Amino acid sequence: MDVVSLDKPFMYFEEIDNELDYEPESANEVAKKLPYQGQLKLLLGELFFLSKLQRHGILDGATVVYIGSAPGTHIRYLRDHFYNLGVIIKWMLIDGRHHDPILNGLRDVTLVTRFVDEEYLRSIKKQLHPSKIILISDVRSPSTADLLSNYALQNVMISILNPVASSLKWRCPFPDQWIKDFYIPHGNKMLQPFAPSYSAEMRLLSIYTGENMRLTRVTKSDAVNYEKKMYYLNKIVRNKVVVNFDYPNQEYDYFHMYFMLRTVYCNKTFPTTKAKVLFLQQSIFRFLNIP
Amino acid sequence: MDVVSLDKPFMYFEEIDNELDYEPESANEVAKKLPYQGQLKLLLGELFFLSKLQRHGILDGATVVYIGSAPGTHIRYLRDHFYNLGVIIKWMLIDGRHHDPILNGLRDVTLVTRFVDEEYLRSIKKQLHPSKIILISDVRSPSTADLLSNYALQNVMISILNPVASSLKWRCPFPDQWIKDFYIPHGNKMLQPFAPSYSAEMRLLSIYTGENMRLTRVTKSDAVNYEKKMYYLNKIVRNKVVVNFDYPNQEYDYFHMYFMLRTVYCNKTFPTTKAKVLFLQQSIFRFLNIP
Ligand SMILES: Nc1ncnc2c1ncn2[C@@H]1O[C@H](CSCC[C@H](N)C(=O)O)[C@@H](O)[C@H]1O
Ligand SMILES: Nc1ncnc2c1ncn2[C@@H]1O[C@H](CSCC[C@H](N)C(=O)O)[C@@H](O)[C@H]1O
Repeated sequence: MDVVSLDKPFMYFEEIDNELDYEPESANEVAKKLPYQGQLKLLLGELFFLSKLQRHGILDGATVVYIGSAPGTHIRYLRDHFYNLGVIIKWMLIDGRHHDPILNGLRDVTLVTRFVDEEYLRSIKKQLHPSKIILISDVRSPSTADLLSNYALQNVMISILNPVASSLKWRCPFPDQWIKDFYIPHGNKMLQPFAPSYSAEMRLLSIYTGENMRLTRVTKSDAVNYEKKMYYLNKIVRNKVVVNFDYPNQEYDYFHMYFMLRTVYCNKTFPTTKAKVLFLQQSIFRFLNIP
Repeated sequence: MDVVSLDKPFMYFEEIDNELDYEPESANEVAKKLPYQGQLKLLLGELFFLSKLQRHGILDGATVVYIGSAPGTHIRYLRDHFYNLGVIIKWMLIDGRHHDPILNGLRDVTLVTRFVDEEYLRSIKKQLHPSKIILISDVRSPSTADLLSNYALQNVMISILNPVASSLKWRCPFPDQWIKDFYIPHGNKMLQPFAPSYSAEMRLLSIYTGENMRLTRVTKSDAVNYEKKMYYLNKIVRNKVVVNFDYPNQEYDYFHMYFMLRTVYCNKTFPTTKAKVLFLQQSIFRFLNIP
């Protein structure tokens, strides 16, 4: 068995302290081990992000504009969680695909069947006015050409919507398929437990102070680094059994999940962080129908 | 006579401490009092900007990419000034219009007859590589639609060229002709002596540290402010005779010119800042054929 003792898990990209040459043979390995693992991946990251905003006092009273939300099954859990905590939030879920019917019938959640373009963003901005906007983007087109186009749309989302905070899908194109250098908003590169086995995707979390917008250039050399750091994390780290982690499941991803979940606010009072987390995890898995 | 005593002049937009309701009748007033005043305006601002870069040690060894350079008569003075100071610089002047023949025959200056588009910027970036680039933009299309398009081109200039510093033409569209909010690079809003009588134009000076690019949103309310602060500066301030300014010319613009020129480096040693400035001004006016 592949055992190890860890203090904490890697929460952000910058923490990854080692790298490995990407082995293309990894692409043929099993990408997922849990049913609805993708909803789980999204749920934890977004619970993590939104709890932070709550902590900074910027969630309550906001309208969460989630673009690329469908099916959005896990979103029903997020909505219930904050709704039950007394946080006042309006959700606007926009995708050209259809949402899970469990999202219907909630006055606080508006489902829109539209593929957004810059012009549409302008109209919803004029229509949301003057509410404070929290943007979450998970739009998906593959090619580096597709990615760049997505990143370009996401930056137009921030410039038109002018949100107070944002969570953006972020996977750097592969160096061997480099097309051109580009800019992404500055933010924390949140790592994702339960991402596919060899995924290099993270979520870019940003909070917007002032009227400034800070971007950061991404070059092919950055792309080489992303590839090697993420390959190391996936191949080595995520394959560790954290034996000094006293928890029903000691696999790295649960250890990593524990650290995100410990930051979540509950109404119920618990005697230990461990009890809260077990509770939140049980709750999350039951909701998603994960054994 | 309209007299006053001033400590220093307003060097940056942010210093303007008062405002006036823009009077549209000002548009019918004499825009210029000196021959070749526009070359003078550009020369001082660019001498000011480039001297700063020299002071920060980032001029020497750079390639100055000046887009919207034609005719560029005053540019010959700038080139000679740094060339004679021993600073090593290559100039690349690009405009679809023709340059003043005084710019020909200098190995350190390349004249290009091309209207730049994003693609061309990409090719000159690949061709300048790996030199450090200093961008100066003075491109001109009028309409707010024209302006926005210019500002959009200028931001693509910075993103593709990825310069170490930049001077950009910057005049905020009028609030009554607002089309949409937009982003300009963050920088110092350098005020311009000898600008037309009621011009609201300034130069955006920026130095790029790290791989980050900071932008700033400009709204209609910002546009209202720009209009009133600049109107106050033009109507009131620029019309003052700074009587406690002991100089052959005490008009505000010469007082303002003095402060930019005092920052310029000369080979000749002078006993007072006043002697250096008189010298630089005499020199500049002789070069431009201004009496
Ligand atoms: N312009 C656009 N506007 C809206 N959604 C878009 C988009 N382009 C692609 N997408 C959407 O991006 C999605 C990526 S899959 C998103 C999964 C979703 N976040 C979840 O919680 O289940 C797809 O549903 C796709 O239709
Ligand atoms: N895409 C573009 N590329 C190059 N120059 C451009 C441009 N669009 C407009 N311009 C140029 O912008 C100029 C504005 S006038 C510039 C004056 C010049 N800076 C001087 O020192 O004399 C015009 O010569 C015009 O042809």
